[PDB]
Amino acid sequence: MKIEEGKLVIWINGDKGYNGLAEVGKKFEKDTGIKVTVEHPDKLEEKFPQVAATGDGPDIIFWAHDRFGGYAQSGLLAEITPAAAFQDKLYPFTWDAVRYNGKLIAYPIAVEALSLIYNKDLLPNPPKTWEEIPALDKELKAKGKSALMFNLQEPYFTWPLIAADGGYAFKYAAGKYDIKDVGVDNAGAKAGLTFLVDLIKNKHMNADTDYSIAEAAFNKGETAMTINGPWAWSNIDTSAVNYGVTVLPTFKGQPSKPFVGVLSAGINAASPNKELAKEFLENYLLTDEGLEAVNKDKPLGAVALKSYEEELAKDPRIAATMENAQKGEIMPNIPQMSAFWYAVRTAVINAASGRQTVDEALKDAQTAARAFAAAGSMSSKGLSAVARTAKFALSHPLIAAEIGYWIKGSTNISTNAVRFATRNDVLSGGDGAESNAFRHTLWQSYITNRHGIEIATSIGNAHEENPDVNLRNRRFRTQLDADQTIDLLNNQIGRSLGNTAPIGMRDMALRVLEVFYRDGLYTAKQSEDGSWYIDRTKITQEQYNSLKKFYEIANDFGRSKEEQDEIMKNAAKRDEKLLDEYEKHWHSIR
Repeated sequence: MKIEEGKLVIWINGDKGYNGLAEVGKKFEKDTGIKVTVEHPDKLEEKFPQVAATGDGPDIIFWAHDRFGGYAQSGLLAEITPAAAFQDKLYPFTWDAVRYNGKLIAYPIAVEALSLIYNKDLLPNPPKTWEEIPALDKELKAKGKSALMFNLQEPYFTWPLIAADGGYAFKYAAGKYDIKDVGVDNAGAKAGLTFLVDLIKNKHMNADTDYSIAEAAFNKGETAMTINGPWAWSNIDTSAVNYGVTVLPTFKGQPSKPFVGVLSAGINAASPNKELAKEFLENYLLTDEGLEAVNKDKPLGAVALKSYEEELAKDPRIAATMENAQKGEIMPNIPQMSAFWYAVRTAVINAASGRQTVDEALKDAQTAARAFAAAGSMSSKGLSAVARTAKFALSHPLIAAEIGYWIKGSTNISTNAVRFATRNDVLSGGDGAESNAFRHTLWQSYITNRHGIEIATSIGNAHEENPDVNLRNRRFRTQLDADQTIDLLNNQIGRSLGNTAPIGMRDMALRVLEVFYRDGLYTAKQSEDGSWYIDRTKITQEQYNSLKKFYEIANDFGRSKEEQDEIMKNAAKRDEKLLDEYEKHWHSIR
């Protein structure tokens, strides 16, 4: 029998006290006669999905709730229908962690959350608000002791501050998660990350702090506060640093919202012992006696059962973990969280380091997070042009600042190329024309010349919706289809021209003009029947001499001396008019 009827097989991980479970299973055999065998295979997170689909799994699983959402999406978990009396015996917020499609899919067993850990360096009135942390810093800075230190590289530790004023991963309602509503780049999230970066700017915290660096500083007494979970209590314990666990600080009067991970017990949909499994979990495991047996083998932290939680809350550390969990955000059980972790991790690092602004980092994060949420893949294939451009900014923040977008009067690479191509309207205007060809070729040429071929092909292909279009075809039904291949081909000739020793925009603009005159650049043309064909088009010698003369009198911005001197003197007027106004306050010679 793929799953033997008349006995229960339980799969739990090896770090959660698998021997206490079997003792509860012993009492089950004593009173019922149904054998309970507890096994702890490795790769249990990945073993069950394969065996369940073919129907060869275990009867019961113990694992975190975040993975169970994908299981039910594969139809591998049976619906849990508890009675009202038993359902009220467990904390209501724990049931919301095991709900998919509005239907209960598992039993909550335990709860885990991030919490604040302090030292006698500040034991008294530990900070209750995030806003007073910078003030206490100096106080200890004097004693030459840091104030707060927690890991900043991983978003799991930085999310509680970001989410407080309004921030989430995916919206939750009626037991369902909406993959199209993400909480990055909202007003509260921007405020939360801005406070984090402002602490770094004011040198209350260093952005390169690791998990190990934060752990070492607190264990050695060098920092008064750290943010971490119950897994690190053992290493701190050993260290005589006198540590207590309390509430996470409040931001803007609203509590921090750490991600909450609830240990859950599910039932295989292929198990013929569903009713026997429910009796074991409801009447034996999720009791004060049964949970104590598991608690003794491994501490199990805070517990969903209110009766045992109130007993376990006598330890202030466990009570604080439950309190932060109740104030926190249940980590979504949908598999689309893979998008959230990738986008948020890079955005937070870029903003904290200063390589990217908070608003731009979160905007690119939300753009990328929603994109990967669809297509269910961390792969970029088939994504939109906007998504890949945002992904490019997260991966290469500083370079994306230099490769800007068209802004009137800006001196970035993207706008300077437009100034070269649109000089005196010499080049033909419009999509699929001479001006567009010169822009793309010069734009790719300079990026290649200063950053490399692979950085240029990434940004060039990102701006195109389908960068893998067969370039052999030259006939297109729509001009938009034609212009896509025109840009792809003209990007290639630009990268070849740019793989040289570094030069300026002006001298690189001369190269594109030379090739445009003698070799030509791709341009769209409409034949009869409405179809569009593309071929390399040479430029008239006038156009060539007109632009070359102006290019030879210009800087690397695309402007002549007169055009630059107008702006420089205009800015001098603005700069010096303010100076004269300031000279009113302190009476000067002028």
